Amino acid sequence: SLPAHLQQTFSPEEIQFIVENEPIKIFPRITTRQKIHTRWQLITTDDKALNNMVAMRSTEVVLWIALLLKQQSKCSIVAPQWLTTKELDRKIQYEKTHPDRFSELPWNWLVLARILFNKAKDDFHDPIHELRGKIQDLREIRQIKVLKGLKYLNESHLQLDNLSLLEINELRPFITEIMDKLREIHTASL
Amino acid sequence: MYYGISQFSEAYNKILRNSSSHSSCQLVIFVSCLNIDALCATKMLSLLFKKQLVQSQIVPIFGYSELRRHYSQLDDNINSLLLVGFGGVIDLEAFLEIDPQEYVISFRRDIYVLDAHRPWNLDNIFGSQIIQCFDDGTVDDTLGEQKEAYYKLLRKQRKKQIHEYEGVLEEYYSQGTTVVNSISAQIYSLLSAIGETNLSNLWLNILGTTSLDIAYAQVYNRLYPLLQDEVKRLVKTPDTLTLNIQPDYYLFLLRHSSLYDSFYYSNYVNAKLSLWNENGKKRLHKMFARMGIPLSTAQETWLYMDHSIKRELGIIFDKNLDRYGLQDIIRDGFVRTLGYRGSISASEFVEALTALLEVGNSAQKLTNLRKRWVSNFWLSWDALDDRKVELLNRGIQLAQDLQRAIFNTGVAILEKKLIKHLRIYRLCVLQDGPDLDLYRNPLTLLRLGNWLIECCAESEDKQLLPMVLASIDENTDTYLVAGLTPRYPRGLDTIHTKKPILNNFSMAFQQITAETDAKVRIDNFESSIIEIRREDLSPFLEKLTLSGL
Amino acid sequence: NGLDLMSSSQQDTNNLSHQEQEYLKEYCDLITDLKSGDLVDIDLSGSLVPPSDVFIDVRVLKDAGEIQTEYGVFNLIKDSQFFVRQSDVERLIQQGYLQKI
Amino acid sequence: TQIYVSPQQDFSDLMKSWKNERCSPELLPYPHQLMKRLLNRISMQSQLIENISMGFLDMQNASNANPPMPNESKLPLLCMETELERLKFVIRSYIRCRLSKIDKFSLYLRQLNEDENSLISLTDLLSKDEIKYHDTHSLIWLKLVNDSILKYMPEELQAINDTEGSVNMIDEPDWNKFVFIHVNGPPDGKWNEDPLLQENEFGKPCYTVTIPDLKEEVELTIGSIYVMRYEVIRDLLRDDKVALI
Amino acid sequence: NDDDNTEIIKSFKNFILEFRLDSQFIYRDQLRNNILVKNYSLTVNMEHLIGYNEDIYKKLSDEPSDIIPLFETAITQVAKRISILSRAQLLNSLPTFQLILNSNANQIPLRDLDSEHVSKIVRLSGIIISTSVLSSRATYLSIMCRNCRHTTSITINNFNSITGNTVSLPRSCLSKNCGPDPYIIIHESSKFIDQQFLKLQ
Ligand SMILES: [Zn+2]
Repeated sequence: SLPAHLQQTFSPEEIQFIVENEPIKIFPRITTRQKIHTRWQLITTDDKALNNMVAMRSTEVVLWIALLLKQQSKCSIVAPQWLTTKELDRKIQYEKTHPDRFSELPWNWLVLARILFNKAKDDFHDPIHELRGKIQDLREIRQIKVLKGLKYLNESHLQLDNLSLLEINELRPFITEIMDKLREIHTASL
Repeated sequence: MYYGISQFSEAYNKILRNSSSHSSCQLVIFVSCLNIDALCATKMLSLLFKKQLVQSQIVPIFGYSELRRHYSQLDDNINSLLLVGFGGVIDLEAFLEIDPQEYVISFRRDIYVLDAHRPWNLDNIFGSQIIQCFDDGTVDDTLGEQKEAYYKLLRKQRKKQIHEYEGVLEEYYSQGTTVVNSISAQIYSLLSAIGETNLSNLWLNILGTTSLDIAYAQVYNRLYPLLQDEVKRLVKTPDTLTLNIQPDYYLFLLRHSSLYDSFYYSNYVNAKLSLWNENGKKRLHKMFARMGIPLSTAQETWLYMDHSIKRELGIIFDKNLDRYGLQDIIRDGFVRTLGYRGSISASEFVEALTALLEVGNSAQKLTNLRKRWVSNFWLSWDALDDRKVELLNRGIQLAQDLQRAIFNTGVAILEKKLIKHLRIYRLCVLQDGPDLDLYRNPLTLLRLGNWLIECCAESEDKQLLPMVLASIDENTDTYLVAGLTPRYPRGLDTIHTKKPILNNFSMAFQQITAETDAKVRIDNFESSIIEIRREDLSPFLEKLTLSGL
Repeated sequence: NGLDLMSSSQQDTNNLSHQEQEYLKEYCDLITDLKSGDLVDIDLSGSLVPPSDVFIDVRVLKDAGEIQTEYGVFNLIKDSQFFVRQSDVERLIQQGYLQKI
Repeated sequence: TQIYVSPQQDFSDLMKSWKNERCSPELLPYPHQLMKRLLNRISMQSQLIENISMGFLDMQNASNANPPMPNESKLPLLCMETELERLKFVIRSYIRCRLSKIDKFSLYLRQLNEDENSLISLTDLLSKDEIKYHDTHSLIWLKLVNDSILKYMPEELQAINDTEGSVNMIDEPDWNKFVFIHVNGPPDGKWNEDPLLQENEFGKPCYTVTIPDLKEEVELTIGSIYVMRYEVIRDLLRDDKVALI
Repeated sequence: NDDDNTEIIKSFKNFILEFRLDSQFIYRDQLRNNILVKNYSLTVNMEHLIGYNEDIYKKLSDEPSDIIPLFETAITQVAKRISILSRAQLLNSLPTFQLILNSNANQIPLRDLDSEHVSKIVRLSGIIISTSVLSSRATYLSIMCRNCRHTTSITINNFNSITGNTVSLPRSCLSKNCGPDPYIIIHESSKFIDQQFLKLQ
């Protein structure tokens, strides 16, 4: 949709939606194993796990169902391997020791972090402030590396092997317009 | 009783049986506006019903007329209705013409009245199964005799029984309107019985119980130990939330205003030392000098004021206050701290809330006033959450301003000696002066009257007389009149506290209005506050003088 | 929603030429026509914010009577708060009768 | 498409198509079969939820009886309705974006359609309602502009499709616009059977694309995000080799 | 003697890097935005300083001139930490950052200033009547000797505790048999800041 050129990029709400559209692991509190009751019978998710769950056993559900159950008392989200101090430490060490390559980190970087911090405040094993500070440090370091790398902007192409979602989204318009103008100048010269 | 405390949860379950639905708002709550305990209970209930995802709606009302109109607006789809903070001392069936046979199906739509006033209607309890309430524990013991006559009265020598029943009913009636328990206390008892207690619930319970310190110190002293025990039962990281039992004093915004202004505006010190004339200020300066705090130091903000004397303040007070006899200013209270944001106390927070209720932002003007009151109530409600503090700093500064204005008017009143001492009850009327437009608010008028009655009590007079206070708004040409009961000195023993002083002003007003055709409008939920006409005031007063009180 | 909403943008619409006004009417005709065909189940003039939560707090902004919904009825008393489903009140919110999302 | 492995595969294809269309500077074809399945799916699911809700309502209103058990009753249908709302939002956004795009390039696609040598036909890129939208909107706008201004114009230049003189008035899409891509690789799980990919040191299968203006060759490996002009990448995109972001 | 300075600098750096409201580290973001636009300065609100810890506020209240330079160098340490990559080991054109305070204490009029306010933080207001022209002040001096002819650098802080506060020239040379103070000031390769004088009525 146009609505003042919203037809060219993604709004942060759409990014949050497209991230919460992802599977995650859960630790249920209740049981709904069939009598051996209502069928889940959704259209965009394997209902087999939903129908076949039993308490205190790990299983995989999409993110927003887990969030809805966490709004109730039928859920216990299991954090990924990132969200612990001893992994973020080696990660920040990797960024420090390699001043040219962005560290390996998925597209959903910092978004799952924001959502889990906002909702699942209590299920963590680590204090929240430590993790938030380390994530802030990672954000600052990657921001510095982005500014350092942006200095050279060829008119042909570029490679950004390990940028996450929001980092690409925020930078898309400026970069795109600058290279468009450069390409227009070069093509007009010929 | 209808619902004893030992069965409240069952009633809760009933709501889930009737109102818990998917796409139908089947629960509406009416709240007694311009009251703090009602607001605290409503917040607790809103949180609880947001937990189990029960759809609901909150409706503020001001007068019985609005209650009638909105009840007429209701639809049968509403299975359960809530009323909090009012509606205890009158029969709703005769009020809202409920036909028991219309609703029987059971009686369909249940109504839950939840109030505290003790002279509450006997028929409204024992005669109706449609209307049903939460007794605080009053019927099981106190009403052990009154219900017998009602049950009996619901061959020429049997008239003695009828006479005895009529006498018993009359003796039960003709008593003052009083409050003996807090709504939030019962709500928190239900929460504890269920198992949903936490820090927010404890904070709201503390607010509700401490909003009554001004007028019902007996209730406050009865209820304090439970709060203390409950808060005992339940490195400074930026997410600390600490509740503490710290010493605190009867001081107006001690932790947000300078200590000098705190002593100057504190009502108890005012009453004890007569600060409205020069000798009071001289004694205050003598007290400050003997304490040893400089007059330039004591006029600094509490944050920047010296750390060493901040630490030593307790010992300084202990060693100095004895000569002036103000040692009853020291008490034990609650303090809430949130990380690095700062510190706050219950008294300061409730004063901020009260001021925010007071100030914020013929028939048409009255409606406009009654609607801006509801708007201010909702603003105060939104101010509760911890995500907003700019709606609390404003409240604190407005509390400072309102207390200054009240003091400025009270000094003028006591200087002009407008307090006329009749044979039975004192009287004073604010015919003309400054800032009269502020006193159109009943709560502001009650604050002024509370200070006045404290000042009158803290004298050598040995007569406890009811006080009548009146105002004027030239736009409507009407007098707003409120009746006030006498109060004992705060530093008094409990032996002379067998029964709190009752309030007969509501009964006197209703009797005079029934026997004469005055142009009054009695619609406040507080039945001791009425509106009267300027030309009608004086004869009315005469009647009140000549009537039996 | 292609209804021009003269009851409640600009009030007079007099700042538009007559040709522009008839063009606007024709475009409203097309807008009404488009959703009447194969896409009747989906309102093309709905919201564009992705649905993120199911239960939200709603505070009244203007007074009215009572309004029915599916399986229930909402009475629009002046200046009250609702705890209702998100996917019911977006139409009213766009109309400007509800506030405090 | 020809057949569905599962409705979730259909949903993934729909979401990928929406993402591709949102950032594309050129109007892409129309995936009829996907929404053909999806609309029927939505109708059937809505019928089921309405039926079960009506059953609960009429068993509740015929007599008091027993209210539905709060467990396994509210949350399942809540999930169904919220998922349906989410899917409706996605489809609405896709359709509105396509409508805006066909708003922009109306005259260009109209002038392309009448070309006999043009192998691309307007029927495939657009749905029937989109065709009627285009033609009616074009006629309305032409009528408005003819009444307002062109009535006074001389015979020489009244036409609004002139392509002679100084400036042409047909807005071709900008094929050279720089876009963000993600090299997904071949859709097959083998991801090694394409006759296009090559290899470099340390393996790293890659595709070699060439730019005529710069007379260069650019290497694209799996798992790397690039910033490349749209013109050289149409074939890989339409073959689902690379996914835009 | 150095241990106290290290502890104080560490405490101030911990305050800068650890203070957060809601979900925002305010001062770090302020530093980033300031460095981006070449405004090497930071603003501290005194209420936050008091709320975070009271002992640091006490130390700032007791001896302002001795304490402020430690904070204004901890700031530049943090800025170097969070703006420049170590690259496993350049320009480094970052001078000492300026510290600016804001508070809401009780105003003190001009005539109430007396001997008891010496070396204390005070707040006051007035009217500006006359302004002097700008002037230069040295902060990093290159010093060269005549006989032994060696180079040295002197670092100058602009805060004065005692009236003198200045090491004019070191006595004797650094190690033969030079004079009392055979040093000269190398004007090139030095750093200078700007100073101005104002009058209040
Ligand atoms: Zn030498």
